[PDB]
Amino acid sequence: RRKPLFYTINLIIPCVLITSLAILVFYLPSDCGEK
Repeated sequence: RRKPLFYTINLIIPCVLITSLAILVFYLPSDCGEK
């Protein structure tokens, strides 16, 4: 492991961004309790 806060940059940024966008669309954390 490298220095604290974020280890090896094995495409972690794009992975996190894609995951975030997916969950955002997939889960849809909208301020409404219809789901």
